[PDB]
Amino acid sequence: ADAQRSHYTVYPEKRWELYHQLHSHFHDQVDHIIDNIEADLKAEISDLLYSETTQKRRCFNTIFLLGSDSTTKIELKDESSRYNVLIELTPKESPNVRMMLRRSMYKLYSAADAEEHDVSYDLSLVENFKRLFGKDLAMVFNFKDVDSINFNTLDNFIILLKSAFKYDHVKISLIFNINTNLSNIEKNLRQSTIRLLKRNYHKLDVSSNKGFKYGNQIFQSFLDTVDGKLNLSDRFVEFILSKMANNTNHNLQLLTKMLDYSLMSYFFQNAFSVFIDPVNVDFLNDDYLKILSRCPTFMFFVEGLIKQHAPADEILSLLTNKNRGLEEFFVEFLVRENPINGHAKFVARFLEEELNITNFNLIELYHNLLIGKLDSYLDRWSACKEYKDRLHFEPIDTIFQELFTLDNRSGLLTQSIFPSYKSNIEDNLLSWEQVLPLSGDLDKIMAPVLGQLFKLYREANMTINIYDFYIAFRETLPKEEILNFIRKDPSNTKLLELAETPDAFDKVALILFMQAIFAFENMGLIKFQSTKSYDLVEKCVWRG
Amino acid sequence: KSRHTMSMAPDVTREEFSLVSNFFNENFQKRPRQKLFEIQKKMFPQYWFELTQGFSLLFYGVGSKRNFLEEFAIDYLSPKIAYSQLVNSIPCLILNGYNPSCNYRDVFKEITDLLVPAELTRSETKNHVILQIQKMIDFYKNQPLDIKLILVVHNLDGPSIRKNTFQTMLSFLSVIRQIAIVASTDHIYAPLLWDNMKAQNYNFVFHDISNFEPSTVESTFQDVMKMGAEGAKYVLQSLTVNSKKMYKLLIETQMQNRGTQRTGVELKLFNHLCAADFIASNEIALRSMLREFIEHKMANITKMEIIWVPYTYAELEKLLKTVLN
Amino acid sequence: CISLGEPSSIFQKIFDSFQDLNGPTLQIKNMQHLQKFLEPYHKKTTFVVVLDEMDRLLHANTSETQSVRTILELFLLAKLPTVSFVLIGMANSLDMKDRFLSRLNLDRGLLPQTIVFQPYTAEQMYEIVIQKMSSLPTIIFQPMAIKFAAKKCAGNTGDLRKLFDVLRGSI
DNA sequence: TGGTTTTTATATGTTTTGTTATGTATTGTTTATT
DNA sequence: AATAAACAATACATAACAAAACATATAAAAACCA
Repeated sequence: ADAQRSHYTVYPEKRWELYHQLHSHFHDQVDHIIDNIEADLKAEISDLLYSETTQKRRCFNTIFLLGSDSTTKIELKDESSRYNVLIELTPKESPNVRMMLRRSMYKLYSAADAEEHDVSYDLSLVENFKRLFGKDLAMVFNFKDVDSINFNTLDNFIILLKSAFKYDHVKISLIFNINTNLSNIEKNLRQSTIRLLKRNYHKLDVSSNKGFKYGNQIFQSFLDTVDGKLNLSDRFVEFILSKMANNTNHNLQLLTKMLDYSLMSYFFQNAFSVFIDPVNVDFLNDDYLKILSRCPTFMFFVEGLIKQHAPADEILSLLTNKNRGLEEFFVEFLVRENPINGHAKFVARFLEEELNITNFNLIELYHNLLIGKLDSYLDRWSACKEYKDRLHFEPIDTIFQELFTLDNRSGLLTQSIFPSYKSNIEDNLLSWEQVLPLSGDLDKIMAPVLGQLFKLYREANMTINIYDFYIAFRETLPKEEILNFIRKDPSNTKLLELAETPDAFDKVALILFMQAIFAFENMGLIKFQSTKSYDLVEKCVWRG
Repeated sequence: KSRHTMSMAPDVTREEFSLVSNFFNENFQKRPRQKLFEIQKKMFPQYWFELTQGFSLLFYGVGSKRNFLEEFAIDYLSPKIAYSQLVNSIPCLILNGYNPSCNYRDVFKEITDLLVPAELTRSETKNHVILQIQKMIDFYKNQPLDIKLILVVHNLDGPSIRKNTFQTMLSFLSVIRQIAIVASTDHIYAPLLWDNMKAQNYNFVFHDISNFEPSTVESTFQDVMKMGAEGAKYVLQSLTVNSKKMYKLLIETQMQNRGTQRTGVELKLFNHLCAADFIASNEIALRSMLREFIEHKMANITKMEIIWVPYTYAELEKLLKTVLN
Repeated sequence: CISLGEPSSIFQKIFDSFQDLNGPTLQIKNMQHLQKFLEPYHKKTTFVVVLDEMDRLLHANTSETQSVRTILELFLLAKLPTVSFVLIGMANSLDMKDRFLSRLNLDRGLLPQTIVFQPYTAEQMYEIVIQKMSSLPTIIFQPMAIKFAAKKCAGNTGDLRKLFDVLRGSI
């Protein structure tokens, strides 16, 4: 009723608590690491912004922050008897030379009155700032996304700032937050201005992924938060190797996402999650005792039991013939610490400072541990050759770990996080039987509306004719069902006069065809080439 | 190039189309549709639990999802979360993305009024939109974690929401923990909209919903040649009675010979022909009530001085036997 | 509706029959803001508005952005009490019905009764001129020539008093 | 809030440039003879 | 190696058009002083 008006508002667990004591505790380790790099980035700009006393003293100091994410915020020193202001210029606010000047002079001016306790918004204020506001000026220019701007505007901008170098009560500082590709930037500008730039340049790198000093760190703080109460399987962690390698800019926010979603999967379906604290042994039930039986390492050890002990009268008794000894057989292996966690923490600090190696990934270090490829892991520096015997660990085939583990053995978080998008749509439209289970008898003898043309839509050419496609569409519809369908309702009258018309079938097809190809434009599957002609269209969607 | 064309189709009027369309979309596959709707109903507690983690939930899939979102947001979730925190329930702010009249200023002016005006944020109102939301974000980093608002964005690839200065605006909203972002798109190229910068702010997760809905509301703004041969079909129903006759004499000899240029007639003889039936006095009295057929683009002229009707061969005899007769 | 180009001050001018005072700007701007305005005060007589010359807003700025939305928003009468703002709008060129969206053409609001007025040849307009000759002079000319005037003006015409205003020039 | 200016979206017009189809003209291919 | 003649195969000049660069216009959004 109201849906054509836009944005109308209206004003209409024993398991989960053990998640709640684990989740936030992990997240205290997350954000405390997040402010560490936040304090790191804010520090290394601040000292380098100051103490650089050049001899010519007629040049601005420039700073190239390579690899930076265009969101790096900056704080400034107080530095009394001089105001220090920050101006940010987003490529959305870069239309010309003119408004790049005019908005920027406006942005400092309100920042100037707020600290001060009619004028014109150009460089007139810059010289009279000594008289307009008393203390001197040191402005800084947070160019947020520098490679999207037309550089001749930027090149003409910096020559305008070059004229301000003759007043001696103002200091200029430029911050170039590039995304990447410093060699691209010295190509675009005028070479007369690069020689203006090259007085005191500083190529400080700011990257979230820099030698994995935080990537290996945040996975390490993940491991102790789940220490001894779970495991991480091999097929799980290689997914974390492969998919996180596909995102260069921000691994660290992504590793929080795919790990915490993985932990959300475990608490939501696994019944033995309650038993990670041994105080919860009183919650034991036969239904819990029944579902413990189908563990693969459980039944395999029983196959190991019979072949080792060909007397099986003991093994048959400890089966479901007893239940007290049966769970006592389980809680024998309950407290398995699995020191692969601790052995990782043993070797992680070692090569960090004993051999002092930094170009390493702790996750595949954990993964090569899971197969036994730690020997073929340390080889890539040939520096643990004196230490491959003391850092050695053979991964033991541990038992009952399949109840406390995380793995994408179901393809869940492969699907729900990285969905094969146009694959799952195209699979939905060719098949349609595994999505959908008086008038439903028609449905068992006639396809749904969107999908029935789709099989011929595959079987059509690159650019297709509209009418012959409908002519082919009329072939798929048999005649007797529609007149059985159009005459199904005796209650309505306005439909029934159309129902008795002898050309109703050929009219109801073009009505139904012009509801489906009407609905293949908002999906972008078919594009109407050369509007007001629309005799032929173009299909972009291919199967792959 | 003998091509079958949409002009050579048995056409259907306005009331005839929409009624039989309404018959199918409410009686075609009704039983399996709610049979799907009961199957996916068990996923509703799973969405409630993940949404406490501030996850921007995104729904893809074939078919319209508009009915499904409004059941899931309004009736199910929004009172369930208010009961589980402990009074009016959680305010729902939908965004109709299929409505092209959505701007960035107006919806955010609703947002800061939907959110708390604890300070004089009109002082920072001076493009300050990214500026005003940045002062909203850092304050919200140190607040007690509870959802106070859930917003819905239908058809996120819509004609106004897919604009790039609006997209980045929603990106900064999603990093805040106090608001849950449940949106749906329909495009096949929807993940072209986001880079690793925005999805870092978004942390999207995905779920399939395919009910093969007809998109009743979402078909309204869209148009094809159903929505001129049909345009001048109504003007002739309200004119003078002489214009019917002088168009009848027009349409005869213009269909005496598709309706193209070559079947047309010269201006001089047509003046004499409409002088023959005591209709046209002269050229001016002919042309003035022929400019009315020109002003509503009901006839064409190219060069004999050929005036020809731009409608098809099939259309003019339909115009003959129905409205002229 | 001549000098607006914008749907606010119409809902201001319905307030002028009240001779009162209020906060006008918000109440006349949004669709939902009109709904609060429709609670009467003295004796519960229902109100019907009359929108004169709607085609200036129809043939205003671009269709599906503002003007069709303006057309859409006015014709919505889903209010629950019988006090409803019944529209009577008027237009020149008859394209406007096909311009309506398919939801609106599903028997919604005041769109249906598309009451047209075919141009009166001489058979209803001239007889009004007869009754507008209530005060009759002696020689007001041979009235069959007036009938001759009506028959041979009705090729392209609509206003016979104005086409009597060309008789008033010849008189 | 409120008017005013500036940018954007939508819409159409202008000139240059590059592609394709086709009827006619050119050019190659074979065989006999000088 | 050259000439001639019949025939087949290919290239060429231009017609018809498409599409991108280049250009303007105005109502609606959007900043923006105030």
